[PDB]
Amino acid sequence: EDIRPEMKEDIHDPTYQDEEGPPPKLEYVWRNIILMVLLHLGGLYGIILVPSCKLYTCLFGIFYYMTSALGITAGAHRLWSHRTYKARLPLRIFLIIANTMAFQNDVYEWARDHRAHHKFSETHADPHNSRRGFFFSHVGWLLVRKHPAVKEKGGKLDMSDLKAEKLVMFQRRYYKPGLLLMCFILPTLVPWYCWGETFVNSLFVSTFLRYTLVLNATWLVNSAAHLYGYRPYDKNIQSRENILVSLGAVGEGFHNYHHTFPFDYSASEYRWHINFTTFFIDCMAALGLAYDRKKVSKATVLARIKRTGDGSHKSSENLYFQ
Ligand SMILES: CCCCCCCCCCCCCCCCCC(=O)SCCNC(=O)CCNC(=O)[C@H](O)C(C)(C)COP(=O)(O)OP(=O)(O)OC[C@H]1O[C@@H](n2cnc3c(N)ncnc32)[C@H](O)[C@@H]1OP(=O)(O)O
Ligand SMILES: CCCCCCCC/C=C\CCCCCCCCOC(=O)[C@H](O)CO
Ligand SMILES: [Zn+2]
Ligand SMILES: [Zn+2]
Repeated sequence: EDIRPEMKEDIHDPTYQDEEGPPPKLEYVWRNIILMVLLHLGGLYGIILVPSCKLYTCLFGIFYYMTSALGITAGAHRLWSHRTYKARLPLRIFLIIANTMAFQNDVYEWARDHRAHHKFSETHADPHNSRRGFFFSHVGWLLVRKHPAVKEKGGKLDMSDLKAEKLVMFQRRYYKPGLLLMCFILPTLVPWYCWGETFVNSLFVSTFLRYTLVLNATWLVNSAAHLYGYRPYDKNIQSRENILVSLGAVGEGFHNYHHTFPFDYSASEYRWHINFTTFFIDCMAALGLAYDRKKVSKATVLARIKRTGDGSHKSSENLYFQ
């Protein structure tokens, strides 16, 4: 059925394929390459600095990880890219601040790539085309120029819903000072001042390592979740169910389900099963900050499993009622 007719720019289009001849060579962006290397070097140095950190520093890092995660999953992903539920201003203010902490480009840019990632999955119009391998879909696409198909096909996507949202456009306008404050400055000064953590530890652990972990956990949804796992809902696509990815990406590891039903607010068959994001949204709904949560019916899901499933769903039947 059509449970979300307000938006259809994330529906997979099997019609579009790569038929423009041999693909052009990759064009390296050395500025991004250098910065990405230095970031992971600093993050690695943070790991060996963890045992010398205070308890609050480690706890603050986890808190900042989880909050930033919600900014991507509950906000950039399920809310603004897919429109799977409606959030009121206080929650949207939280999510837009949380998203800014995560530093994965502004919401508008994030959703524009993501809608293209769903419509033209596994093609040259897919920003993280998994056909190019693990490395490209993981981080490689952030180091090279986008394929012309991304710009052309993606440019035909409707983004007017995000253009008309004042909060989204507000973040885009002031994204540079925002990301500097929320992703680098504040999470470094807070441990430095509040519980007397050293500046070195706060910089490499509470900022560099944390941000590095958020990135790679997110990137695993593009790489690992497109290569390893089962496909209980649709075997014809490359999206996979990955439990480990769900743990790291607070519930975004059920990727086979999600690509099959991009309009589901839980991004999974079961709501709270290894899905902290859905649990968060449901809590917000209890407070009256969120509503119009769209869940695919059991009948539709069960019928799709019969039609295009790989047969691995038999082991996950009747886990929960919801
Ligand atoms: C724990 C949390 C777990 C969360 C799990 C959530 C899972 C969700 C599902 C998986 C998705 C997750 C993916 C998100 C992760 C990636 C985010 C980051 O890492 S970012 C990390 C930090 N951020 C970074 O590191 C940034 C690094 N990236 C870059 O520097 C560049 O983007 C580039 C070098 C990669 C491409 O360079 P280049 O080829 O020169 O292309 P340009 O970009 O410069 O575009 C210029 C023009 O092209 C046009 N156009 C482009 N795209 C589209 C489109 N999709 N459509 C239409 N048009 C498009 C447009 O006109 C644009 O103009 P304008 O918008 O300016 O007006
Ligand atoms: C207590 C001692 C800690 C020592 C290390 C501190 C490192 C500080 C730096 C970054 C924090 C990383 C936290 C990642 C949590 C991911 C599981 C998140 O998973 C979940 O919340 C659900 O399982 C997902 O559905
Ligand atoms: Zn995907
Ligand atoms: Zn999605």
